[PDB]
This record gives sequence, C-alpha cells and structure tokens, in this order.
Amino acid sequence: MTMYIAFILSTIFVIGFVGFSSKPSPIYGGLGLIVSGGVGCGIVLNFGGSFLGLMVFLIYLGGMLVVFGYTTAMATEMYPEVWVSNKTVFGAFVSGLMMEFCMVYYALKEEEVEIIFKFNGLGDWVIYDTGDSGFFSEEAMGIAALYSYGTWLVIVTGWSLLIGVVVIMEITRGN
Amino acid sequence: MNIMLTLLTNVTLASLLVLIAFWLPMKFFLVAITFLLFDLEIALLLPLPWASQTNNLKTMLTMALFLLILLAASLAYEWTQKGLEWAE
Amino acid sequence: MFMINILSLIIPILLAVAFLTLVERKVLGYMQLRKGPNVVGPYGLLQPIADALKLVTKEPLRPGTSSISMFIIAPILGLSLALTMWVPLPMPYPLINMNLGVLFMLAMSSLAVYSILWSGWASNSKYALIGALRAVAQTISYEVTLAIILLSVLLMNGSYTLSTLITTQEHIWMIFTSWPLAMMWFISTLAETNRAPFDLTEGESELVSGFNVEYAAGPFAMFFMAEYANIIMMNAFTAILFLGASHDPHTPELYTINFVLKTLALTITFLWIRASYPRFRYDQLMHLLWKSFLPLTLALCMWHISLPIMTASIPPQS
Amino acid sequence: AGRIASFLKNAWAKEPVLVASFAIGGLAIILPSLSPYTNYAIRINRATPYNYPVPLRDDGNMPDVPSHPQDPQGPSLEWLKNL
Amino acid sequence: MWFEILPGIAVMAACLFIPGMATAHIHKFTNGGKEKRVAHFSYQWNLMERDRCISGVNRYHVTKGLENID
Amino acid sequence: MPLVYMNIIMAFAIALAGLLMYRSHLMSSLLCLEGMMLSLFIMSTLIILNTHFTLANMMPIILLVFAACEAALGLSLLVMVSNTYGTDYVQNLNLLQC
Amino acid sequence: WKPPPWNDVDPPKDTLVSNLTLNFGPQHPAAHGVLRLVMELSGEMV
Amino acid sequence: TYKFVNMREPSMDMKSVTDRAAQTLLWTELVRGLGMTLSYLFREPATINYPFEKGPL
Amino acid sequence: RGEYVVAKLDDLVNWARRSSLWPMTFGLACCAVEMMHMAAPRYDMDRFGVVFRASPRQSDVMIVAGTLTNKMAPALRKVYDQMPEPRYVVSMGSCANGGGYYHYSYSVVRGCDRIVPVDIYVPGCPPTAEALLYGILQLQRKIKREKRLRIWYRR
Ligand SMILES: CCCCCCCCCCCCCCCCCC(=O)OC[C@H](COP(=O)([O-])OCC[N+](C)(C)C)OC(=O)CCCCCCCCCCCCCCCCC
Ligand code: SF4
Repeated sequence: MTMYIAFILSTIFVIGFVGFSSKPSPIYGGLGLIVSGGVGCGIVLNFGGSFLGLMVFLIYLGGMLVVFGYTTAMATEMYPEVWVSNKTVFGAFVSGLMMEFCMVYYALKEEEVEIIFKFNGLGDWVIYDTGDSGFFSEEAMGIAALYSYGTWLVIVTGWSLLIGVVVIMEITRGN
Repeated sequence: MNIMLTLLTNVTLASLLVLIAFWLPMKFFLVAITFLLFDLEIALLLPLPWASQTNNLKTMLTMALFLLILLAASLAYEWTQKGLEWAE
Repeated sequence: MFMINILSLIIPILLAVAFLTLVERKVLGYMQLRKGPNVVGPYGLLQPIADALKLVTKEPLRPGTSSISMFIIAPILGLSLALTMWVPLPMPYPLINMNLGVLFMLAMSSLAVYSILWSGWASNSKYALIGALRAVAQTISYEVTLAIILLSVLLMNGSYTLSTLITTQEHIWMIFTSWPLAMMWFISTLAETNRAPFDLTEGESELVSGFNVEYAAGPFAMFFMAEYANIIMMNAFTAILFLGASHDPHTPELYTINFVLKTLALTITFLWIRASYPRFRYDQLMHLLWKSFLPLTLALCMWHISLPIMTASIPPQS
Repeated sequence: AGRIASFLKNAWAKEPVLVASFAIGGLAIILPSLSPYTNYAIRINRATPYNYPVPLRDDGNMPDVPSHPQDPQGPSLEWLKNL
Repeated sequence: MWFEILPGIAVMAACLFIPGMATAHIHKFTNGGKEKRVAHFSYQWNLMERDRCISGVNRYHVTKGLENID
Repeated sequence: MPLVYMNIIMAFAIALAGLLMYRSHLMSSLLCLEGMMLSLFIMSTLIILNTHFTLANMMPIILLVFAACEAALGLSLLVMVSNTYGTDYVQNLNLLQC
Repeated sequence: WKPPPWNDVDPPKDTLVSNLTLNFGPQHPAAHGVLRLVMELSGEMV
Repeated sequence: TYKFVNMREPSMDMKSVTDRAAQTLLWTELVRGLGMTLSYLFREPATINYPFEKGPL
Repeated sequence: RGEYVVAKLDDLVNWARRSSLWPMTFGLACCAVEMMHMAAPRYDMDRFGVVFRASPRQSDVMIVAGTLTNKMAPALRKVYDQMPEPRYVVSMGSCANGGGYYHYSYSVVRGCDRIVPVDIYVPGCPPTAEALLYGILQLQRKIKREKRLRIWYRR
C-alpha cells in the first residue's frame, strides 16, 4: 500500500540480509548487501534523518562497500559460485524466507509476537511523535554539535583514525 | 513518493530501452584502503556548514581545523613512509 | 501533473545525450582540421540517429564467460543513475528540492562506480578485469577530493540546499571567490566523468574501450551514453556551483538561457580539453591526486573554513 | 638564515604545490585567532532567534527587560545593522 | 569556416530548454500562476497545511485574504 | 513495539548467524560482520531520531566510522592470508592447530 | 601433529605470483598493428 | 657540425623560479596548448568533398 | 500496404547502417598508411559515420590492409568470428586482394578470400586514399541495395 511503506522497506531490508548472510559469492554477497544498504536508508529517510541516511549511501554503500567488492574482485578463486550452486546457499536463502514469513504472518494476525523482545504488531506510523521543529532540522542540528559539544568524541575518533592509518601500513608493510 | 516515482520511472526507462536492445535485434589494495580511511575521516567534517553556525564556534574552530590537520597528518605519515608512492 | 514533468525532464536529457556523439566527432574535427559528421543529415544533424539505431539493431553479444544476471543490471544501474541524478538540478525551480541535494548528488556519484566494477567482473577476462580494477580505483580516489571541494564551496554558500546556490551567488560568480578551488574542482570533474586526460577506460586505444572491451552494440548503448550523460551534468553542476546566473521570479526564462548557455560552453571546453592533452599514466593519476591535488585541497579547505570566521561572514542555512 | 632561505627557494623550485599548501594552511590557522571580526561572528551568531523569546513573569525590580517589544530597554543589534 | 557546429549546438539548447520551461511552467500550472512553496523546515510545512485546510478546496495555493475575514 | 524494529532485530540475528556459521570464504564473513554494524546503524538512528535525543545523533556517525575501522583491519588481514595461503578459505587457516 | 618449528617460522609455501604474460599486438592499434608482444608483469611492472 | 638538444639550464634566481612555480600552479603551458587548438578551430578545414570534390593528381 | 510497410522499415534500417559504419583497422603493411590518410583531413571519412569508436566488438566493417601471412591467418580469422554481424570485410590493396607482389611466396596466403568472405575489393598497391573512400561509398550503396526485411516477408 503506502502506509506500510516503512514496513515494506523493512521487509526488503530483512530479506536483503538473508542475501549476504547466506554467504554467497563475495561479489554477489556484496550486491545483496548493496540493496540492503539502499533500502535501510529509505527506512531512515522515512523517519527523517536525511544526513544520517545519506551517509549509508555515500560513505558505506558508495564508500566502505566499494573497496569491499573491489577486494573481492582481485582476490577469490577463478570459479565464483552462482547463487544456486551449492545447495546450502539456496537452503540458507529459503531458510531466511521462512523466518520472515512466520513472524510477519504472526505479526499481522495476532499482533502479540513475544520472540525474545515482546513487540506488538501495529503499523509503522503509530510510533511517530508530534510537534513542529521550528526552522532547524533536528538531525542536522544534532551532528553539527561535533564541534560544539562533541569535544571528547572528536579527540578520540580523530586519534584512532590516525592510528588507523598507521596500523594499516604496518600490517601491509610485510616487515 | 515523488522521489520514489522519479527513481521508479528512471529504472523502467532504462529497463525498457535495454529490452529493445536485447530482443528486437598490494598496490591495488593500498589505494583502496587509503581511500577508505580518508573517506571515513571525510564524513566527520561533512556536517561542517551547519556546525559553522554554532554559538561556540571558537571551539569549533580549534576542532574543525583539528580533523583537517589530521587529514594532512595521516597523508604526511603515509607519504613519508612510502605510502602514496605505491608499490611498483 | 508530476509525471508529465518527469518525462519533460529526463526525455530531453536523453535525446541530448545521443546528439553529443555528433559534436564529439565534429568539433574535435573542426579543431583537428577535419570536417566532422556532415554528409549524413543536414550539417550532420542525423548522425546520432544513425549511430543509435544500429546499436539497437546490431546483434547483442553475450560472451559465454559473462554472467547474464550481471550483464544486464549494470547498464541499467548506470543510465538510470545519470537520469535520477538530474532530479535535484536547480532549473529555475528544481524538480526535487532536496535540502541535502549536494549530498544527494555526491552520494549516487559514488554509486556510479558499481556500474564499472560489476561490468569488469561480469565480462570475466584477464585484460578486462584489470582494466576495470585500475579504473574503479581511479574514480574512488577522485571522490575524496570531490567531497572536500564541495565541502569548502558550500561552506561559504550555506546549507546543502541546491536552490540556495542561486541565492548566495547573487552579485558575483562564486568562482571569483574560489578560483583556486574551481580548477581544483574542474579537473576532478574531468576524472570522474572518464574523459581525457582521464579517459582511461573509454579511451579508444587506452583500454581500447575499457568498460566496453567485450561489450558491444545492444546493451552497450547504456554504457557509452551514461558516461557522456554525466559530462553534461557534472559540468552543469560546476555551472551552478561557480558560474551561477540570476533568476527573476517573474521571468525564469533568463536563468534558463543563462545556465544552458553556460553549461553548454563548459561542455565545449570539456570537448576542447580531450583534443588538446595526452592521457595520464596510472601512476601519474595518483601522483597528481594524492600528492599534489589532495594536499592543496586540504589547505584550501583550511582557508575557506576560517575566512567566514575571519570576517564574520558565516552564511544563513535557512 | 641563509640555508633556511635557500631551503625555501629550492622548495619553491621543485615542490611549489606543497609550499602553497603549507603556506595557506599556515595562515588559515593563525588569522582566526587574532581576527578582529571573530567576536563579531559570535555576536551575530547568538543574535539569530531560532528559539522564541519566552516572556518572563513581571514581578518588578527589573528595568533592563522591556515591558514592550518596541520599548528602548533590552538588547539591540544596531551594530548588526551597519555592519 | 567554423559555424557549421552552431546548428549542432543550437538543437542542444532547444533540448535543454525543455526542462527549464517545463518544470517552471508546470509549477505555474500546478500552483495557479505561482511557484511550488518550498518546505525546507517544519515551519514552511505546517504553514502549507494551515493554508491548505483553510481554503476549503483543500489546496494550499489558493489563498483567501481580507475578503475572507470580517 | 513497531514491527520495523523487530525487522531490524532479526536483521542482526540473521547477520549474526551468517557470521558465526561460515561457509567457505572470509570475504563473506567480513560481509556478514558489516551487516552487523549496518543493522546497528539503522536501529540506532531509528530510536534516536524517534525520541528526538538531539545529542545522541552523535552515535550513528561515530558508530560506523569505528565499525569501518574493522574493515580497515579485517580486509588487510584477509589479503595476507590470501598472499600466503592463496585462497582466503577459512579451512586453509588451520596452521595453529596446537 | 608435527611439533611446531623451533624458530616459530612455519615453512613458506611455493610461489603465489600472478605474473600474467600479456599478449599485446594483433588486437590493439596501440601496438600500431602486427606487434605481438610477450611479456610478464607484476600487475603493472614489466 | 652538430647541436645538442636537451642542454637548457634552469635558472635558480627569484625571477626564474617564480615563472616555473607560476607555470606549475597556474597551468600556462597547458593553456598554451589550449590556445593552439582553439586557434585551429577557427581555421578553415581542408576536407575535400568527395565525390563532388576530388583530390589532385 | 504490407509491402510498403516492410519497404519503409527496410529503408530506415538500411539507411542507418550504411551511413554510420564503424570500421576496425587491421592494417599490416603499406596498405595501412594510405587508408590512414583517409583519417587525415584531406579525405576525412568521419564526415559520414565512420568514426574512432574502434573496439572490434563495436565494429560493422573490417578493413584488412596489407599482406596476410600464414602465422597471421588464425589470429585475423578469430577476430572475424568475434566481430558481430552485420560483418563485412574490405580487401585493401593487391596483397590482401590476391597476394599481389608476394603471390609466389611461402609466408603469405594468396588473398583474404581463403580466410574471410570478402564483400568488396579495392585494387591498388597501395590504392589511393580517396579510392578507398569510393570503395567505402560503393560498399555503402551495396548496403542500400539490401532486402533483409523484404526477403523475410516473402518467407
Ligand atoms: C589570499 C589568497 C588565498 C588563496 C591563495 C591560494 C594559493 C595561490 C593560488 C595557487 C594556484 C591555484 C590552486 C592550485 C591549482 C593547481 C593545482 C596543482 O596541483 O597544480 C599542479 C598540477 C601538477 O603539476 P606537476 O605534476 O607538473 O607538478 C606537481 C609537483 N610535483 C612534481 C612535486 C608533484 O598540475 C595539474 O594538475 C595540471 C592540470 C591537469 C589536468 C589537465 C587539464 C588542465 C586544463 C587547464 C585549462 C582549463 C582550466 C579550467 C579551470 C576551471 C574553469 C571553471
Ligand atoms: S598491395 Fe601493395 S601496398 Fe598493399 S600491402 Fe601489398 S605490396 Fe603493400
């Protein structure tokens, strides 16, 4: 429909995870996460969070995952398994299908799913709050505090990234 | 909605005109990992425009410039210890 | 209503992409002292039609080593990306007024590299695979400077709203304030768009065709048109960024004339720049980027963040 | 001195991009400190009413707060007007 | 000569002209001789619903002024 | 509680099962570990944006910039076992039997 | 289970090189024509 | 008789280094290359209009 | 009428293909240089379709310029099969036509006909650069007199 669009996207998000959790060929597994990464931003986008969502596209989907499949490109064997290949991969995929079907069926009929966390099965929209945000975006004005309140965060995350640059050379140096 | 409609229409147009064209007729790793670390460090200062309008921008000045010198510092250590001069 | 605007945007974009093949062979020739496509069609007005029709009537070859699943998603992933990237362009009043349009344009620009990456894997040839491998690594290396140039430029502009570009750039072109970054930006456009001195893949002899090494007519239409499609826009993005025009609310015609002429002139320089320079060797791309372009861009971002603070010139995001 | 000047000259001879980067980064770190408009930038930054000026319960003894919005009492951004 | 590239250039200007006028004129037609009211922040949004709900015809673009109130 | 969160919560669990179970390739395991922090990112943003916890918007950006540091380390280790063993199959990584 | 090496150095395996011998020549105008070249390289270094 | 070719010496003075540094930063020989092609754009072509025009023999 | 409809479609397809060939250079000898003057502005060929797209996969007509050798025989051939149809080959010069000046030699096959189906023959040693432009033009008119959709209608 359109009311369940976040639910619809969330459903594609779960099945997208089964795509790469089943551990298919690394390129194909990356693609299964690429769509999973794509829809997940839309879930965030529907809740607001434009900037936080946009990063999932930019620095993760077009970022971390680009060099991810890039490594799989020059590595890996000469015979990449096609999604069907090993019967376990398709067995894992159908296995992921039966988990999301049983809960969703249970979610939309009895609405009293208690698996681990007790969760009531209503539409996505019955959780949004109310109120006007004035002239400032809540997400934009929050992470803009990186340089006004994010004092100890910047000092530590910056320092580790510099150590991140030095650790990667030291491991890749080859002594 | 409009955003979804726009992207959906683009996919169909690409799909439609693809179909008519089908039925009618360590160095390599290093450049990847160095980009990955720089790109992640880049995402830190993306919120800079709105952050430039904070009410304590003096502290912003010390720390927004902090990340930028670390960007230089990470490259500087990379450059001096070979690094960007990739294996050849 | 809305849909009629969608075709009114993407369709003229697509038909302009087909024609750009003509000028690529013509204005180069008129500089190369050649004549360019003239015999077919009056003044070569029909050559792109002749070009496009055989590509949609020649035999579409699928090499036995190519995964058909990967062989078909990639050309769609490329062409569609170029078209949906046009939706936040601030043509008087943009079709999509995404307040994060600058990030929106950049985000799917990174999505473009999956088009070449998957095609290089789909083709599955020794020479083809390395050709794409050392092609994607180029594009990703040029996005870090791309983001930094963007970050500095809109810092003086304001928020990331693409419509705000025409407001900040009211009296003076933004290039007069960031000309050291403008050429920094312009060369970066020359590299993501895969054009000489970064033609690399699509180089007629650099990688014979790079992403089109085994990839011939049929599906190849959506893989040699998309690169030319990003050319018109990424120059147009430069036109909005540094060469912004004036927009009268009672007459949006003026800004349409001014912007289109400015972006068309930039594309002429883009076609001018292929016919005047050699091709960078792979090491020279990174040497130019990481060790000269990357440090300079960082320093300019150092300058452009303090300058509004220096002169109390912070821009209003709202 | 002499070697330092020669060091810069040969730095500009073969490595002009980096000396441009270091010079710009070198400046861009120290004018914001001794800038005379930095305080102005802060002043106009707080002088942007994102949040409503919530009224205060009038209990007397406070003359600085205006009784009327147009009243002369209270802060003014006349400085922001000419600059 | 050199101007033989001009008709190749001119047709492009006609093609790129279409998006500029369309998305502007369509805005004028869908807003009633106006432009699409941008909503970059919450205030710009509930302002429209304020205007959309008062119009009675459930359109934000149609505006009722001094002739409406007494 | 909204089903979109349970959709995310299983998304961790199916990602968790894939990371633990292993099939052949460390690339897939590294991929599974990324779905871990991914599903964590949407879950973090979803709660934080819903509750208007303004300062807490810190954590989503901080979360993945450090999760990506795992990729910087995890990807590097793979190529070394790829350089020495050949294929990066987990079965090859058995020298430390004792 | 054999005892661990005393120097803790496990024995190197054989070569794992990918020095593909590119066949330049009778496909590329880059070779100006009939210029079949046989040469091996470390990905880029001949 | 003979003649070298690559025996030009770069001057180390303040003036000479400035032009070289300006050339490196502000690309001028690249622009010189651009000017050469552009001047040729406005140069008339020499394309014989076959079959109506035929080459000399 | 039906025959009119198949005639208009035949003209539309034929006019496109004949006017926008994308030849792939297979010059081996002095026959390559003189065709390579057709690239020179004097006898510009890019005036009508034939352009720099190269990429033997993206090629309609192949121009075999120069002498053909036995060791060149299979590598040239496998190029021809990989060349997608409609594929036509142009025989350049006396050597590629029938061996020419090396007809009685051990390292040359007399003519390209023994290897590929030659659609057009351009005599010369080397043929004058404009004479090939005529050969391309006559090949262009050869495509004009093609009845692919017409012959299908009869079937
Ligand atoms: C108060 C002032 C504050 C600001 C002051 C800033 C400093 C002063 C200004 C410095 C110059 C401007 C910034 C740097 C620009 C050069 C960057 C660089 O790396 O240069 C050297 C680089 C590299 O030169 P190199 O490789 O020979 O040497 C570099 C140094 N070593 C050897 C040590 C690495 O040059 C280039 O990149 C050349 C261009 C490459 C691309 C080819 C196409 C060029 C097209 C030119 C014509 C069209 C221009 C269009 C412009 C945009 C129009 C919209
Ligand atoms: S036909 Fe004449 S010009 Fe052509 S290859 Fe043979 S000898 Fe040379």
